[PDB]
Amino acid sequence: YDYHFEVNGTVVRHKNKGFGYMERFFELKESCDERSKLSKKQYERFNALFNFFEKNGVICMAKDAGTLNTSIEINSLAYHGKYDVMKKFIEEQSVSIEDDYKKAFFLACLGRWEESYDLYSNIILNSIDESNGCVYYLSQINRYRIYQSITQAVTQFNGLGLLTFGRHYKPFTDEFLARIEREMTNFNIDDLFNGMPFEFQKKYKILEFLSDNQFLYDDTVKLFELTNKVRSEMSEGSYSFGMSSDIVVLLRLYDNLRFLYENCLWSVSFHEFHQYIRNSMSLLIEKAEYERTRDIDELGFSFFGKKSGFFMEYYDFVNISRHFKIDDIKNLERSCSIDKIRFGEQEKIEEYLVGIAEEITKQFSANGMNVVFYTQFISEAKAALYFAKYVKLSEEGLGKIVKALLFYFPERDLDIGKRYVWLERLTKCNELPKSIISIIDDFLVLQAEKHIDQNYSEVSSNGLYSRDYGALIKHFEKNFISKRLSEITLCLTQDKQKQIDFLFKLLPLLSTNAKSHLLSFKSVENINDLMNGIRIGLIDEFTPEHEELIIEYLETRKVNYIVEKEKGIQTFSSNDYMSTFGIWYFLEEINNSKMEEFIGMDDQYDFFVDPENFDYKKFIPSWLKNYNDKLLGKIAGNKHMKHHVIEVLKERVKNSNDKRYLEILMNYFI
Amino acid sequence: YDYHFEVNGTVVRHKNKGFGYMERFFELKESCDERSKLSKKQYERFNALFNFFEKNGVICMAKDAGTLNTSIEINSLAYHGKYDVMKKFIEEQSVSIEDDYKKAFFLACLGRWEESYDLYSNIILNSIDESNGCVYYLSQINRYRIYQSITQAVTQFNGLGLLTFGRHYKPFTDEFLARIEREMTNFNIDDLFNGMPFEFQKKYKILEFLSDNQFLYDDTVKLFELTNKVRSEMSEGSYSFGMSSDIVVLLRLYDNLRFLYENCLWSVSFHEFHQYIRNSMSLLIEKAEYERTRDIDELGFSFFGKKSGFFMEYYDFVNISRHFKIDDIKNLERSCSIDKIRFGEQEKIEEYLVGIAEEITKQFSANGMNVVFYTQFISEAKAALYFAKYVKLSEEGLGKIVKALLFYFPERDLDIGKRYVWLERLTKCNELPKSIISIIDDFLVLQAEKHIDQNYSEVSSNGLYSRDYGALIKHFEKNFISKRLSEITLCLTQDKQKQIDFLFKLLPLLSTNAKSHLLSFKSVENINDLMNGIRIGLIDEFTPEHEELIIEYLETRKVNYIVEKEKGIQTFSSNDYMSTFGIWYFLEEINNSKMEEFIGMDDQYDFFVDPENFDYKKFIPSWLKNYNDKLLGKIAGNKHMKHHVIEVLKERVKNSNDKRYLEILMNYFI
Amino acid sequence: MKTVIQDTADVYFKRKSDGKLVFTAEAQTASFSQAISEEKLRGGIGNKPLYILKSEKEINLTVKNAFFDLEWLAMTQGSERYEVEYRTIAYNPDTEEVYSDIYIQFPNVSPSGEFEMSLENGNALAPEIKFEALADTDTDEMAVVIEASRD
Amino acid sequence: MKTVIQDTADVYFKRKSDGKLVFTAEAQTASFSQAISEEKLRGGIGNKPLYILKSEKEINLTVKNAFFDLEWLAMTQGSERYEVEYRTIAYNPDTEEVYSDIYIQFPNVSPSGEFEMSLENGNALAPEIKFEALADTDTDEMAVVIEASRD
Repeated sequence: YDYHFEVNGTVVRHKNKGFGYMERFFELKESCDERSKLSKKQYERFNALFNFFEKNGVICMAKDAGTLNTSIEINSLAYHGKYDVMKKFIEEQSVSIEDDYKKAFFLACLGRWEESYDLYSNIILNSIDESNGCVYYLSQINRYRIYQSITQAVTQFNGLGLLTFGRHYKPFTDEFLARIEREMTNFNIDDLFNGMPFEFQKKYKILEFLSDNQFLYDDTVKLFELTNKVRSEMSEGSYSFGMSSDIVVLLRLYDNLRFLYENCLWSVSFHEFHQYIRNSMSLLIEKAEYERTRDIDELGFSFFGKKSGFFMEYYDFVNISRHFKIDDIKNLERSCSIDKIRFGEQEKIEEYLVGIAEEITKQFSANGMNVVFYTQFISEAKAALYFAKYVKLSEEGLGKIVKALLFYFPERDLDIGKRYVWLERLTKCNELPKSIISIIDDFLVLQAEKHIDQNYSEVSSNGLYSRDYGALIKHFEKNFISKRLSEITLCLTQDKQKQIDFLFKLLPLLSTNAKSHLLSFKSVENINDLMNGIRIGLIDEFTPEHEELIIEYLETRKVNYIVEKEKGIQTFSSNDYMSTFGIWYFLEEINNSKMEEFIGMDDQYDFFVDPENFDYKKFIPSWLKNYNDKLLGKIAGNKHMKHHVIEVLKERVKNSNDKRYLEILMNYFI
Repeated sequence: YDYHFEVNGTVVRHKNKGFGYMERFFELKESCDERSKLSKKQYERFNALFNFFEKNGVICMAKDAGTLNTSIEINSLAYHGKYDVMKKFIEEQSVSIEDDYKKAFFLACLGRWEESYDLYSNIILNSIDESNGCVYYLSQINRYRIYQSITQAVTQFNGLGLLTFGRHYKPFTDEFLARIEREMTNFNIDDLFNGMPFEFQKKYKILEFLSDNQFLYDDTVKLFELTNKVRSEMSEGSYSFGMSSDIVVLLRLYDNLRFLYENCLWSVSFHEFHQYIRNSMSLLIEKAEYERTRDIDELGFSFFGKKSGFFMEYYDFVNISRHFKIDDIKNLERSCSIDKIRFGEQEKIEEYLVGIAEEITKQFSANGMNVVFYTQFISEAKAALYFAKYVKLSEEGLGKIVKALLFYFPERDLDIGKRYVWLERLTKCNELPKSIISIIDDFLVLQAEKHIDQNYSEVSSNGLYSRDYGALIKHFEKNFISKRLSEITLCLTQDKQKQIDFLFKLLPLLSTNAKSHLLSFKSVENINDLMNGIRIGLIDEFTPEHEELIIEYLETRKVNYIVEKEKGIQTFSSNDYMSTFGIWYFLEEINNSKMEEFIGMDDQYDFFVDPENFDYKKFIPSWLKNYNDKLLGKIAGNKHMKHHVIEVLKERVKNSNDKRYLEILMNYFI
Repeated sequence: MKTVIQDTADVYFKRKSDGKLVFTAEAQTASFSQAISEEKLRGGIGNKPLYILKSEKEINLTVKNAFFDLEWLAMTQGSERYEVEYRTIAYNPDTEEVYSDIYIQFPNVSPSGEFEMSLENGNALAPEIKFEALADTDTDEMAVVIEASRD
Repeated sequence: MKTVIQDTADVYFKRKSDGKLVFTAEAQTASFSQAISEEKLRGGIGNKPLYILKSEKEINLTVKNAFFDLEWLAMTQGSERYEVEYRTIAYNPDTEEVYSDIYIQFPNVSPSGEFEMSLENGNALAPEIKFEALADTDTDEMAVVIEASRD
């Protein structure tokens, strides 16, 4: 406790009542002549000190501190996600005990948790003969952490994994689990630093916090305090000279990552460690967003008349792609406008993404898949491909990623529905080159080879299917008459007709003669046919027979509605075509007068049919989200309800922060 | 670690594999026959356990857990702010060591930081010759905290005290500092619990975390996780059955407060506990603000109808008053509509407020200000008076509060202007009956009669002075004559320039004869005197002589501006008048045509004087806040200033949460 | 006795093709989050559209428990949906008497649990399970509710 | 060399009626705040007026290194309200060359800090202290600003 080292490498005096041996060293730093005033031995000691300090980020005494540009670099191969070079590395022959430690961590990372414990027990026996201190102490810590991992893994596999994967997958042999409970039966970690020899207790005291849990408590509380500081300053209009309260957060985060990744410690994959990175990067991006928009009188920009702009570098993308979940990232998506931030080093990030895709292809093209590896890798693989939207991908990288997401990715964690949401999201800031169109067409070819099942139903939680991938093809490139789809359509006959659903949903794409084939083919009798045909715009108007079908549906809905009221339970229903039909009535689409016979059933229907006799207390303000530009224009053109909707929109602009409400109110109603 | 105790009062088995010694006890608690089956001694033992488990809120177990309403009752006399009763209780001869320990914390409360150390040293010596180590342990912990507090206090007093308080105040004797620095030089706290006997290390483990600071680490991290979870719940629009993530926070805050305040521990006087309570209250108040604004889609009415809003009782008021600073409350006020939040139990609120109003009077009326005590009480007394504006005060109580705030509250921490702001704040919930008028009149007269010497100038951090103090009276009352002020004026002879002008701008509260007598020798027409005369209604329409003075000011500013440009100096004056004349010329108050000669000096002169040629890029949008409704209405008339001011508004409402911008955007510009 | 007030709940899973019973008696977090939105679609051609109802829609659910159900979990130890039937009650505020029950039904649920909850200290179980509401391409599904208060 | 970038500041204070310099130099936090507001305090007037443009206005400031003085501290150990000067350096972004000095002056200040840090674990000195830009009725005040870059 003699001095105080700030997070920037500066040093200040804390508890010194004698000579400032820091001050003498730092003046020796700049005095070449005095550096020449040492023996060769002492010169070598100073050189070792200098190299260690320059590698440790310390710079100079705070009294002489000027502009400090501290360097950052992460060198652990596990951080860069190089799963093949590490695979080659493990097979190589060990040389020294440090190599054994590094290989133990590498074995831990790749999901081969079994051999990691055995190698650790090997090194713990073989360590001391060389008289090394640190390696043993760290090897026991890694061992206990990996034991916690194994126990939680087996419990979690037994508990929910049986439902998750459908098979009670056993990654660890029973005798191994029986052993590991025996060896660490009474291991209470707190004593580990209190049992080692006194000589070890005087050299490496700094490594004490890694025993108990406090090493993720001390930094977490400091991050909480800093978060309170920046949040308080964010709502005062304040300006911070020099180091803000936020640059300390970036520095602490990067230093912690260096210490916990270079030293090959295994605490990297624990949830509590992810918790720190989450609220660190979230705070940083929030600060950038706040800086992007505010007001200044004259001197506001005169203070720090520039910014980092949070140029979000490659390490930042690696961190966010690793230590987040999709539900987490959407929270930042709502508040900040991540589109407005700039992506740097648009080439390394491609290397990361193609590495992730390649690993997915390797794992799920061969029958082998280390399930333990799947427990860790899938979250990062999801996050990276989600966040890739803002990244200006190249040709080959786009092709490979689009291939990997569509073909090899397991259906369970990304079904046919949300795969549209991801593949479409990659096209907002990019184009759709011909090769990508070939790939997406190949997907439809595979689905053509699939559409013969007897009980498959393409279960989805977004309500869109392989038709919409061709639809996305056609939105960009209109004249892409499908070819092999024509081949599958022509050969099929009426008897086996489960393919009609998919083929008619892909009526957009077929040959003209294939169109004619589908003409004599197929039928339109129930509402699904009507809506589906209108979905492609084939149906341009309604003959009275179609109106009669609509009326029949309405009568059926009435004849249950009455019973449900007698039975008094409620309902709901998901794809409520009644809301649709209400849209049809208002938009001139159907001018029939019998529709009024079904007023009072659904509030959405009532809000459309009868502006005269519709009271406004049952307005659901989420309605206005799901409306079209033209439909919104038409409702805004009405005189009857404009004022009331205006008020109910004013109130929810004033009492709430949903920006889409804001845009809707000003763009259309004003 | 056999059983987990959720903060809801339930018990859940974690590590038990043998007999459930915890479940059978509750089994006996529920059953009535089985209690009578035990022996009389064992019946008394069960009664002894029953008296404890009901006192500490452990109600029942989980498999039977139903609807629980746990109690919260803090009974210590320091919480309630009954400072007067403490002085009565201490003046008494203890009959036991426990009483000594109690008086050794009450004294610490009242700021007598020296007399507590002696009694602590008495307790630590007399506590060894018996079998009760709890008193000894807590006494030493409190002693070390008192020593730390004394060291910090003296160090700061030497540091910033000389400028903060105006003189040098050494409340502590030199020998006492020497003795404490002698005693405590070789005491480290971390091994204190280790030093105690084995038996104490056995029974009383439940106090171990109080040895170090790790308890305030392990509470802050657990609050941080819940804050993350609650904000996540907010950003998604989710709902919560069961125990939400906020009730756990409330229960934990009350549990910590009770433990630290009823066992008479001193840590409640420190900063970290203040941080914990500040964030724990802020998160819950923000959640309460968010619940009211929920948009409702399909489930809220059936589940949570007739909203059970967060009720803010007396116990909740004490926390915010005691522990917050005045800026932190202001931070909340800009993101929570705290006016709607109901403030129940107002009767005890009035009593506590009166207590704060009387203790201040006692302290600053007696010649002896306990400067150690004044540091721990001024901030809380400030916050309580601030927060006093959200609750209904009875008339007598309001008179007591106002009398306390106006006269006796020190000039050091409340400038003349801020007193007015707080006084007006207390006029929101309460009207202005003649009693409060009496205190205001007394204050005006007192500051007037103090304003006679030739150097008793004033200051302000709003620039108010008595000018708007009179306006506060006239905004409610209409016919004040202020006999006393008339008495001052009638005997004012001549040659009291500062007295002449001081009551000049207090004109609207004068008598008819005094007004005429003061019109003589009144400040003739200086620009400061000019604007002040307009501010009192003496001047109604501008005369060409007034315009001549205005042109004189403009020319002076232009030559000063030329000098500044030559020197490259810019000004930002609290008496910057350039802004006003633009408004006066826009609305035709001044008909002179020379104003255009000064286009290009100050942006606010150009933005109004020449709307046709103005460079709207220079427009700072903070200006609209200082613009009153009639200017905001006329501003919505002219062409030259409609096409631009709208767009910038559109930009800011989208880019910030400044609801005010949204208001000027909505009610007028659209 | 002073202030807090809480409640309870009840969860009821079921795997289709039979009445397989798996359930949790409580759900403390029970974070239910409906969600509807839209970003961009449509070719904006063909003049008359004649329709538009696109509303994606999806539901999120959360549960805590340690009762995976005592027998057939061990039976399979050594994909026919996971339909759940939520149930609870509601009371009249005027009388505070238990007068109405509530049942919530979901027809097709798919479990997607983040299989990396390896935490760093021995926790009090609480293996939080999160659920997604799934629908075939047929009709109806998602939300159907049963409500008492026949008094 | 990767990504931090920092800068420097400096804080000077002074006492009126003498050339006394008793205060810090080097603000670590150096957070600075400006604020303007309005209310209903003039919610009612006789009209036919002009305006007052009250706007309240305020300036908040803070510094943290301490080490005030020892000569002048000694002389003061045995209320002109002080005045503060802020000096910073500015460089042209195109050339990144030191070319201008920013001069800021606040004439009236009144330090009023929370005289209780009371922290549980001893800090490394640095008693952060705040300042309010006081003001009289006369004229000017608040701030005056000068700029170099006469290159």
